[PDB]
Amino acid sequence: MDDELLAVLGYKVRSSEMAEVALKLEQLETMMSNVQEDGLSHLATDTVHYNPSELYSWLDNMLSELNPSTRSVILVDSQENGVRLVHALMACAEAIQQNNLTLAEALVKQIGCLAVSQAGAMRKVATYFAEALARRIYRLSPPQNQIDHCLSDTLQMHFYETCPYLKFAHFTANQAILEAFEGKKRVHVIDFSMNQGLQWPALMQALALREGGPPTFRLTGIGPPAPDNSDHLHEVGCKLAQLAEAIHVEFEYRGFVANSLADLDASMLELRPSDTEAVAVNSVFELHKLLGRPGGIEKVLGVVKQIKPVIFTVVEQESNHNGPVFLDRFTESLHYYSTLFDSLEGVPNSQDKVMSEVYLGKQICNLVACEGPDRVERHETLSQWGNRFGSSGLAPAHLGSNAFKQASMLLSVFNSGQGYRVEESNGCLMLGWHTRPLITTSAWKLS
Amino acid sequence: IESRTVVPLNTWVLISNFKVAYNILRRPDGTFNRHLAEYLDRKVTANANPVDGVFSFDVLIDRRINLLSRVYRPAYADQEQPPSILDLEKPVDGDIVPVILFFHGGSFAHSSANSAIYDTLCRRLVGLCKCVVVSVNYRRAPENPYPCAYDDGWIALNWVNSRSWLKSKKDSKVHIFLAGDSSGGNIAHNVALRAGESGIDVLGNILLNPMFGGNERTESEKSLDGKYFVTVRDRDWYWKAFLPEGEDREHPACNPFSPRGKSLEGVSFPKSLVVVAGLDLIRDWQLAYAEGLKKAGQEVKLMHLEKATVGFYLLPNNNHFHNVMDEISAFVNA
Ligand SMILES: C=C1C[C@]23C[C@@]1(O)CC[C@H]2[C@@]12C=C[C@H](O)[C@@](C)(C(=O)O1)[C@H]2[C@@H]3C(=O)O
Repeated sequence: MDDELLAVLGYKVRSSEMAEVALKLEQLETMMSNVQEDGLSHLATDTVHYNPSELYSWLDNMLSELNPSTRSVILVDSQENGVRLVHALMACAEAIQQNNLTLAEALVKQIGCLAVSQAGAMRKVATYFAEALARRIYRLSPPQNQIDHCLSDTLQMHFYETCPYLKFAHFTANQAILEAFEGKKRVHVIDFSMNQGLQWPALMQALALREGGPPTFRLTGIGPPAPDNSDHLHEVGCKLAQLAEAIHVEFEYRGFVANSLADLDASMLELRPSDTEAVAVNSVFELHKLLGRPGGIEKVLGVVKQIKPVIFTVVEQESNHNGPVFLDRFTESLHYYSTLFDSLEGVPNSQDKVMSEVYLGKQICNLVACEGPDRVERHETLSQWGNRFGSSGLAPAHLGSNAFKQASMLLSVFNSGQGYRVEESNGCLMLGWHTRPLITTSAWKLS
Repeated sequence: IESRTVVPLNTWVLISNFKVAYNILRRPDGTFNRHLAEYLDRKVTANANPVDGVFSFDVLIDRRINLLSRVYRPAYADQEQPPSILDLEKPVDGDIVPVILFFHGGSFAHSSANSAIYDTLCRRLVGLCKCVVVSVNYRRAPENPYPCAYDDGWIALNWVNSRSWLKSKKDSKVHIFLAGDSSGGNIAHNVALRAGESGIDVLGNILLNPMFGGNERTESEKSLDGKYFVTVRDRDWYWKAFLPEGEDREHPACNPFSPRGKSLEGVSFPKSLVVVAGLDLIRDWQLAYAEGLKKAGQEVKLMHLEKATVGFYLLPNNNHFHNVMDEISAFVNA
């Protein structure tokens, strides 16, 4: 097993390989004094590093290349009236948990009163949470209480414009996909969250100017049934095919309609033999929705294992919201959403900002009021997702520093490169407000 | 070969890895590989659930400069469920409660307040000295040169002083201790020097291998040149990257006892505790600093460890660690 002291410092080195690592460091130091300011620069700029925590493998790469729970909380120092608001919110939630309905409506009215005199992000968070608790309180005995929906079409694109969460996710997924599409003749891409298809044009454009020629590109899209009863996937395919005629590469499209992902099968996708065409699976904010169904995520993971792809990109939200106790989930969501609402304060006022705020409010309302299979906002953390994936036959695909650099460069254009910071953990990436990780991106592969 | 006989194997591995990495991130022109440095840095996150009697959380004390701070406090004795946010700033209890304001090292370039090496050092300080620890995330160089770091330290000191739940129930005042290591010693010295004329009262200073220097070469530099994980060519790189362009190493930020500095005689300076490593490169400069403090009339205790190197306080597997921790605990709770 690993030695304890380095394990707590942040370096995974086994106790029986201490002498080997020391000798490797001594060898690396020797040939760094003979090499001039050229070699060192060649290691600084050209070569790419993988898994810096594993000292043994990192040192091997350098040597061979040179000589060929935990709940984080952030307190913004701008609150001077919100203490009463948080007391009222917690009291209302506790009263709900103990069947104290009349007290709950009393506190809801009190919350409505106090939030009027406040300002900033806390007022919006309080308003949305008060509405969520009122909707919760509207579910006693009357069996005629409807809900809302998720218009992920006109709102998610507005969120894309407002916020860097989708751009960062798309960029990292595209960087990971391209690295695994080197040397292959024909490629195939399966998307579990086709939506509007605003991440594929960039990937195709980057793939066309490659050293060797643009490979054949085939794309299969899966989406929920349309709200207005139209053929949106056909239109998306038409635009993508039109954009693929200026890259000197073939293009194919396919549309799929399914209420969930648990009813899909590997036979419906019409997969060509793997030896002649690679397959890539992509998912952006679409895996946590199957946590409510009992046995849907295991079915989807089994289908993915049967597909046998070369890479599997997953982007999710980094927070624990699947706790059985209502109070703990309420507190966690309260803090996470408070931090997400405080990060959109410096953005200039625009219609896109309002639309993203409405999207977040709908998320809060669905996460709090609804219970059972109707609840789709079941977020988890990196450890939980890794435990879920590890019992299926998937291995972690450690991302490269080059992606770190590109993500940081693309993140410096937003708010003059302030607030948002990238980090790394077990071969994964994280986009967060200062020291609070909000969304993680990871890639997996067959074991 | 000589370094392997004065330190344990795992400390040697850690320090050698740090030196090799910082070798490959340094460029002769003067620029720094910031993106690669952040990729290679190992960090942790705040955790409000008490682990081994300590919990922590982050505070954003200034937004115009993105100034962060991590606060560590001991676990509550009268609270079964994990703490939340209303109880985070809960008024402390006891007659006297120390507050340690900590600045991390790294020659104004490496590491950060959220790094695991300093999160562990601060947790051990809380566990042993039994007090409150506030870690500061100051601006690094060469992106932000002199004096961004002293300004960040001053703002953090004002924020710590102005709090009301950090006070004491004996004299309605806060007990503030300044601490640091490597560049943290320099920051603490300058923050105390600027705090002596503002009115804020500081109880003491804790300097763990402070990073000072001058213009003339000492015998320690000639003899220990690059033989104990510290060379002279990289000391000049760090001093050039931090000090303003066109200034030598006789600037007051480098040599406190320089002809261009103000005398410490007749000036309100707190009691100090200087820890000096015998086997480090810049040993004579630290001893000269302690001698100057003694001569100026200020109180100062010198702890010279004859066989200690840099980074002897990052692992508990040596004998200097316990001695230094006991001395710090007796220094604070006196
Ligand atoms: C280039 C450097 C800078 C070191 C010394 C070293 O020679 C090797 C690595 C640095 C360092 C790493 C962590 C600690 O903060 C420090 C004081 C140390 O012992 O070693 C750090 C120390 C420093 O920042 O002064």
